[PDB]
Amino acid sequence: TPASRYITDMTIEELSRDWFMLMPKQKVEGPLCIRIDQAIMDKNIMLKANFSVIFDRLETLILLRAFTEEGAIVGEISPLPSFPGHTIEDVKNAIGVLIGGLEWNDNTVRVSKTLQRFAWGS
Repeated sequence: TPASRYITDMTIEELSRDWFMLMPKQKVEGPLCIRIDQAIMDKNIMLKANFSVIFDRLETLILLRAFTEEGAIVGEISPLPSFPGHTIEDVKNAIGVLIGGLEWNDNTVRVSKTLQRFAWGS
């Protein structure tokens, strides 16, 4: 995978930073794993992701995480390794579930320019 097909919204530090859930919820959407801290409310959030793009659209997700304006990780979608792989639809489902959960607790979720461009496109 080249750098003309590799989007890194997240720094190395961001990708690997440990984060804890006061009120943990976890879900599975396809071969994907979803995490929100249910303790978070009333914040602006931004979903950022690292992933590879082919034929103008997301191919493989490495990691997505939810960031408060303050710079804190309040959620995550992550790939489980399995034989099917995982599809752009899995990812797009996962994102809707993340977003749904975040807003349910009165947060406002935005998605990165690149996730708009390649996955959350319409």
